[PDB]
Amino acid sequence: RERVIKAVNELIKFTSKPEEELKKDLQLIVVNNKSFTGTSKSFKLKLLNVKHSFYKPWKEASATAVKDFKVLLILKDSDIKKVSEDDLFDQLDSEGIKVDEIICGKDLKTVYKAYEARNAFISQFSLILADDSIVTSLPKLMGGKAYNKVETTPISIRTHANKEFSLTTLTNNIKKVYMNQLPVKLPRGTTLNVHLGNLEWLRPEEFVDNVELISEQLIKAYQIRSIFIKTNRSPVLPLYYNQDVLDELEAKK
Amino acid sequence: EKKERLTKEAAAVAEGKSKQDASPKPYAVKYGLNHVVALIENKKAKLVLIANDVDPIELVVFLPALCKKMGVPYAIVKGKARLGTLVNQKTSAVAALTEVRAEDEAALAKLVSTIDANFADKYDEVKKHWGGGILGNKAQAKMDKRA
Amino acid sequence: FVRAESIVAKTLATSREKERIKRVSILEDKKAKNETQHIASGKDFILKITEGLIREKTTYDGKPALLFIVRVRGPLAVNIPNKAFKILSLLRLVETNTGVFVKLTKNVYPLLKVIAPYVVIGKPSLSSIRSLIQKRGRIIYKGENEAEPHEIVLNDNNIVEEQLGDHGIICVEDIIHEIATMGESFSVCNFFLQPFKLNREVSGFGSLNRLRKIKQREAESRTRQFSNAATAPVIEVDIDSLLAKLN
Amino acid sequence: EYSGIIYVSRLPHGFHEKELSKYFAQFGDLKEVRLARNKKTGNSRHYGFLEFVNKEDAMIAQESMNNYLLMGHLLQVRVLPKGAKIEKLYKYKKRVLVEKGITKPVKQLKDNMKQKHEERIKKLAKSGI
RNA sequence: CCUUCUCAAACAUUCUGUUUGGUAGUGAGUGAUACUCUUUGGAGUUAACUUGAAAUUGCCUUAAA
Repeated sequence: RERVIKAVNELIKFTSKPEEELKKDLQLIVVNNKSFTGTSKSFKLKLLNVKHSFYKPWKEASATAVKDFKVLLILKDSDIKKVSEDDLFDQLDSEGIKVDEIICGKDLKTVYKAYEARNAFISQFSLILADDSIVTSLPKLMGGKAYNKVETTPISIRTHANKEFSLTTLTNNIKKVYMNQLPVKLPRGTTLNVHLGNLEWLRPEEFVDNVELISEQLIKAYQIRSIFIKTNRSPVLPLYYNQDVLDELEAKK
Repeated sequence: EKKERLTKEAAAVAEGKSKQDASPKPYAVKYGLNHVVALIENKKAKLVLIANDVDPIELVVFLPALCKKMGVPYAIVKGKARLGTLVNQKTSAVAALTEVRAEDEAALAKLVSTIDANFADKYDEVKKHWGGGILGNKAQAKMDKRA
Repeated sequence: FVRAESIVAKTLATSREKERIKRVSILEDKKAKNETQHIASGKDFILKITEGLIREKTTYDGKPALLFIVRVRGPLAVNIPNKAFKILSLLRLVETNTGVFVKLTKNVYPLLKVIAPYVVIGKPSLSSIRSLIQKRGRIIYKGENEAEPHEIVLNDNNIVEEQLGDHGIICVEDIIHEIATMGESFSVCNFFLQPFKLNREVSGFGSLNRLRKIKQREAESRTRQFSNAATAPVIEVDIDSLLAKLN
Repeated sequence: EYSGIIYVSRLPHGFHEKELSKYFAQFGDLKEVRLARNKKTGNSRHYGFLEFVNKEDAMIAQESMNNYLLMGHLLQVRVLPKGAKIEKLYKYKKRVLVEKGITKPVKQLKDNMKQKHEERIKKLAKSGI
């Protein structure tokens, strides 16, 4: 953690040297391991835990920008007859956010075809959530151009309960996924970079005890051996080296 | 369908609400001759279809020129009963697409581009060339045996 | 002439069906090998539909049953693939508007699930079986002539007393019993029965018959749905009622 | 003058060399058909070439199907001048991956990483931080 | 001129809570620095930006006639 604070302070130094502007200061973390899942690709995103969500500052941080932070929900093609928008307006501002556009799965196959219009719709959006029963079908209705990004991907939420729709469940999970979780994918190869955010947003005095838990959780999952830090330009900082993982490369075969 | 939407608005005008604003916007073709000539020179028509067989031809003989003038995508179609089918008359003599739904914007754009490439360009000769100087059968065989 | 749109659409639909069969076959084989950790769903389902239509969904847990299959056509572009053509040509189910019996058991579930979008399945009553038996159903024979590439209608019960007397089967009511009870192996009986041939529902192209055709296609499109989901249950409509119009 | 070779573009999806040949052989007898494809996970690059025999089948095909509009991409097809001799676009296949390794005993790579730690440290030293 | 994989089980009660598993694409081009293996064979991943699905040659038959 002394290494954590010193590396973050020196990256602050690195950005304090006297589009591109918002781009050049995004903090990202790199992690690698032995080898990932062979000949297979994954599309599910795992939402790590956090104590200080970075989604919640992003509202007031992007309100004053041009990227125009917005939200999408994809419900099943049966609950747009049940869940109105004023219900969410009421139940959500009492917490601090709002879901804006409810797009039925049919509007992906009727009005948002013709990829020009599809992308013209998709770029407008920042936080995307998907019915758990349609997320399995969304790669055909939205295309890999959306998957090529970390935030445009559809994020599965447990809309269904035992039993039927019960928008109370949608509510009681959307909070857990806006102010309690943090999404990231799992690709092939070894390297994975996580978007922690910009040095305009939430502070290092919480980034420390945030990276602590992100480490403590991921370090046990995939037998990882290398964790570094950078911000969009900087040389890689060695913050982790475990040789007690490279031992099974000559034990697998 | 007219009487059914009238019954629905009849219900809603007093019970819940309607100022003829409970039912959504309607989208349909425009098929009157006076109406479509007045819809050009506005200008709102997006594609004009003109039947090619009107017996008093001088009714439509002037529409292509005004269309090219005001810059409207005209196209001349084979048959006026064919037009009347999509209007629920017997003959209609013109039809116009003025406003389309959301899902059909790409369809209408590609279609007007097709009409551009196939009608506007394939026919630069049409302005000249009086047509119809065709001989009969016996007269033709006569001239072709002579020369 | 060919009119390229047809050959393009046939290719597209055929690729869809190809990869759907690929999906369901690989999933079934991966369930069969029981390395079941990287899977999709645990058990299998069956979906019953009654008359804008009420539905159910329940596990199988076989417990075999006596199913009736009737061949249908479509959908509309699919150059039938090899693995489905094989199953149909084994069940003697070429030439649609025809009907076959089958002993539904636990191991046939990986076959009807492949062939789902080409047949219609049902568990009918005793009336349907008996009336089908005594109205249709044919037998191939041989005696005194007739080198027997040729069938007949089933007038006689002595023909049965001959060709099945080893199993004590006489008087085709006994065969009706064997079917409706899944009795003495059911298999010699089914391969005797010479799978049936039912008449179409609408024969037409007048003026009133195009209306019956339109209504039939619209009701079919409403009720019979094809999933392409690689996990879909098999659908059960009322064949007790279907055979009224198809018999 | 022109060749016997014809070139097509803006093809739709699912309209590959098989159906291209089957359809365009309705204008004569064709010599060869080639379509463009990708190197990894071969998918259609939406253009290709054909050539039958005669210098007139090409013009017949062009005059017939130059602005033809099938599934919603209107086609485009040109005749080529003398020669130009189609050369390329071999038909590929999806690139399945195979793990190349591991062969080297972990010890020399362990030394590699024990060096690379300070190598990174000097790289950031000169950067410098 | 077809039309898109739109829930599975378990452990639990707080009137819904938690763990698991399920997702291979429109092509083309622009483009910043970082890693993992392997001999030189360059493979797997990595901040994000453009386009009217845009384009020229990368070694079963009564769904008939």
